[PDB]
Amino acid sequence: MNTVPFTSAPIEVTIGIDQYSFNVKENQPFHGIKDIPIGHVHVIHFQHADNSSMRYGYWFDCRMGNFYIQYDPKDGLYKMMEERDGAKFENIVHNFKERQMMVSYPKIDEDDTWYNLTEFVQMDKIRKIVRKDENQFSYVDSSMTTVQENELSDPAHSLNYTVINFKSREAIRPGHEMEDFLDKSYYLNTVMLQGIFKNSSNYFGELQFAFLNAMFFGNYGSSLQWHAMIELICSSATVPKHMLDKLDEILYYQIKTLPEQYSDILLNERVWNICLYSSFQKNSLHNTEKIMENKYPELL
Amino acid sequence: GAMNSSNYAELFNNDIKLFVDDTNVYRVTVHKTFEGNVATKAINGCIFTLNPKTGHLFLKIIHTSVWAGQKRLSQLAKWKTAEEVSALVRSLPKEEQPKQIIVTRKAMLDPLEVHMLDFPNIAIRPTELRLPFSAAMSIDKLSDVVMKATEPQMVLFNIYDDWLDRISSYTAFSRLTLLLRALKTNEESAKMILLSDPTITIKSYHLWPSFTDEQWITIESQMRDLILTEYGRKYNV
Ligand SMILES: Cc1ccccc1CC(C)(C)N
Repeated sequence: MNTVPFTSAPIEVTIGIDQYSFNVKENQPFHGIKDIPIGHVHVIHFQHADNSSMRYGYWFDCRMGNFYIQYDPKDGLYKMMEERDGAKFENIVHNFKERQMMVSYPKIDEDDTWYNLTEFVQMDKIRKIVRKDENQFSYVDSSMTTVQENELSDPAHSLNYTVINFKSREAIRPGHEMEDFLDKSYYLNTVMLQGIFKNSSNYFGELQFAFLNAMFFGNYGSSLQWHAMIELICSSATVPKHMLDKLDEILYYQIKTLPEQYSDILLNERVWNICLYSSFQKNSLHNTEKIMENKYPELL
Repeated sequence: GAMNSSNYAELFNNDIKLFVDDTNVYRVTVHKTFEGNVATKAINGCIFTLNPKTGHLFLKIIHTSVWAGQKRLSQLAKWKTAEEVSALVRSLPKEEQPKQIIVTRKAMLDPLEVHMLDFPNIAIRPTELRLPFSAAMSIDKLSDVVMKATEPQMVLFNIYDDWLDRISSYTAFSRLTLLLRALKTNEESAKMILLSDPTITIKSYHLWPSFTDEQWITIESQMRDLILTEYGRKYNV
C-alpha cells in the first residue's frame, strides 16, 4: 500500500483520488494520501476553490516510482514529481504517518469499482496516449485537445486517441461502400483491432481511459472518443463474443459510477439510443441496457 | 451547405454542378397475390442527373434486373444511385467533373458522400427547394426510353431543347421547374396545355414543343393558372 505525500497545501483545493474526493482548506496541515492500493493505476486530480475552471491531474502507478505533490506558486498548480532518493522518501512518509498528517485511501473491502473501471488501464497504455516521456506519470486537464480535434493547436499537449471516422477512406473499402458503411466490422476487426490497436485489451484500455478523462476532467475530446469507440463496436455485425460480454461489463460500471448531475453533458443521446435499440448489438448489452433504463430513462 | 431561395443564382454561375434526383430509381406496382396477400413488382426506373446551367441531362436507366435477389430495395436504391453518380463523375475528364453535387433528398447525402470519398474537392449538398424532378417520367420521350429498356443504359438529353439560344439558364431552369411542377400537380391538364394546338410540334430531337417566344409566355401563364387552381381544388379556396 503506497503513499503520495504533499509538501503542503497552500491554496484551497478539492483533491480527487480515483472516484473519491475531499476538500482541503487554504494552508491546512495536509501532507498527502496513504494506503493507496497497489496493482492499479490511479489518478490524483485537483479543482481549485478560486478557479473551478480547469480541472487537472496526474495518472500514475506507485510501482513505477516514488511520487509526491508540491504546489508551484509561479505556474499556480499542484505538480507531481518523482523522488529518486528512495531512502529519503521512505523517511518523509514515515514521519508524516507518525504525525497522522495524511488522509487514507478510503476503499471499502467489498468494493471492486476502481478495478472494474481500470481493468485495461495500465501505465504503458496511458503513455502511448499521453506524452511527456521524461516523467513516469501523465498530466491531463479539462482543456487538452485530441489529435483528431487538432485536424478539425499545440502538439506537445495532446491526447493520442486513434481518430475514428466512419466516413473515411480507411473505414470504407473501395467497392464495399454500402457494406462497410452499414456494417462497420471491417473497420473494427481489420483497421482498428488487427492493425492500429493490435488486440482488444489496447482498445478497451483507450476506451476506459477516455471515459475516465471525460468524467474526471470534463475533457470534451475524451467524451467523443469514448462514444466513438462504443459506436464502432455496436455498429459491427461481427464482434467476438468475448468482446461483447466484456464491453457490457465495462459500460455497466461506467454508467453506475457516472455522477448523476453530469449525465446531461457526458452522455450522448444519439449514440446510446442507436447502440441500445437500433444497432447490430442492440440485444447484446443486457447489463448496460438495464442500468441505463433505470438510472437515465430520460435520456432514452 | 444546404441550397435554398437565398443562394439561387449560384446554380447559374460557372462552377460545374449537378442535381441528382433518385425518386424514380426504384419504382413498383403494388398488387394482390393469388392467396390474397400483397406483393410488389418492380418496373424500370432512372436516375435524373442534371446540369442546371447547360441543360445536360444524364439519364441512367435502372433496369429491373438490378433488383433480382436483393433485400431492402429502397435502401439499396440510394447506394445504387450513389455508385452510378460516382461512376459518371469518374468517366468525365477532370475539367468536366462537377465541383458540387446537389441531392434533392437528404437520404442521398451519406451514400453519395461515401461513394465520393475519392473526390474530397467535390462538395455534396442538400437543398431546401422542393424541386419537381420526380415528374421527369411525365415527359413522354423520357418515360418511353425508360420503359423500353431491356438492359442498363445511359441516355443523354438536353432538357432545355434549344432554349439557351434565346433565353438565359436562369430563365430556362424557371421554365423547366414550372413545367414539371404543373405535370406533377395535374399531369392530364398539364399535358393538355402543351399539345392543345396541333400545329405546334415537337422536333425529333427535342422533348418539348417548338413554341415561339410569344407562345411560351402564354404556355407559362397557363401552367401558372393550373398550379394556382389545382391548389384551389386541393385546399378549397
Ligand atoms: C493504447 C494503444 C496501445 C497499443 C497500440 C495502440 C494503442 C492506441 C493508440 C495508438 C494509443 N491510440
